[PDB]
Amino acid sequence: ASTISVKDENGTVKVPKDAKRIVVLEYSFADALAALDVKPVGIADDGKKKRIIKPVREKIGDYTSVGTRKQPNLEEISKLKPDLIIADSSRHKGINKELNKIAPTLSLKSFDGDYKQNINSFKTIAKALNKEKEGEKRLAEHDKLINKYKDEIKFDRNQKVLPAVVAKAGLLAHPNYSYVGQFLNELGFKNALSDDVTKGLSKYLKGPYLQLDTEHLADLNPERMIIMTDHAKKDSAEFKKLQEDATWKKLNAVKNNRVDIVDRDVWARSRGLISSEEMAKELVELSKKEQ
Ligand SMILES: O=C(O)C[C@@](O)(CC(=O)NCCC[C@@H](NC(=O)C[C@@](O)(CC(=O)O)C(=O)O)C(=O)O)C(=O)O
Ligand SMILES: [Fe+3]
Repeated sequence: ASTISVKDENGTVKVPKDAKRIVVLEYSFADALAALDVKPVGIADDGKKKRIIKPVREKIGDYTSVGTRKQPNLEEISKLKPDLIIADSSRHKGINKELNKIAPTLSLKSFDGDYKQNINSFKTIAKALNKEKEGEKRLAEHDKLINKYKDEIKFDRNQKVLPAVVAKAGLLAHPNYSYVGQFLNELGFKNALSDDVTKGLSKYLKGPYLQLDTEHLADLNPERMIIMTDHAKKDSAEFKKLQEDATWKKLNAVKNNRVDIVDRDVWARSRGLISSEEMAKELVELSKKEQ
């Protein structure tokens, strides 16, 4: 019974050459398999089918939920009798021993990976499935599309951008080395959170993100903000108090109509080829709206 050796975040994994039925524990891995014409048999979808971005969700069709990404249901994983499990190298360290009793398990970056690392995980998945050629073709198409959208995005790249989610009193900002920050850099944007800026705000770190109160937002005063919220809504209680705040109203991005509220599932959680294409496409559209 022969195998393909690949490297994951824990070292070598021997993936059976007959691996066809695969459980995935992050959204990006579901996107990877859909791109390769493989339908996962189980997905940790948080009990929320709509968190799987629509084109991916529609290509995959029916699957079995294995619960939350934080705490996947190992009983449900075991019941599926998968050939292979694809787990997140940050979220799933604690369950790794248990997963490997169920099936060969790949531990790959998603949750703590940037844009290029999530691309690296896709390549590892393609190799593991004996679909290296198909993966190369798909990535060439992806890169061509991203570059086409880059060229179609009309925004002035000298307007520095702050990507963030809403938290506490202020914003929880994604710095320049995050998934979203790096993807914005790939599209030619300049992150307002430069290395020096982030260094001078580091006492505000909460894990990899920076907690910015309105005082610190005012000091940074980015020309442009991209605010990722559930359902791309702007009327949540947290966001409301922020939007009604006096320092908020004086911000350059606010005064000049350069704050865009975008979908958190697509922009922050998906981390796939389709979702990044959609994020770039959305920036094109936003840039072409009446000035
Ligand atoms: O989930 C992702 O893949 C990406 C990302 O974590 C990126 C991000 O910016 N996170 C900031 C979260 C701050 C927010 N917390 C939550 O909502 C919890 C959680 O994040 C948990 C999870 O993921 O285990 C959740 O999704 O339910 C709070 O307490 O204010 C995200 O959720 O956007
Ligand atoms: Fe999250």
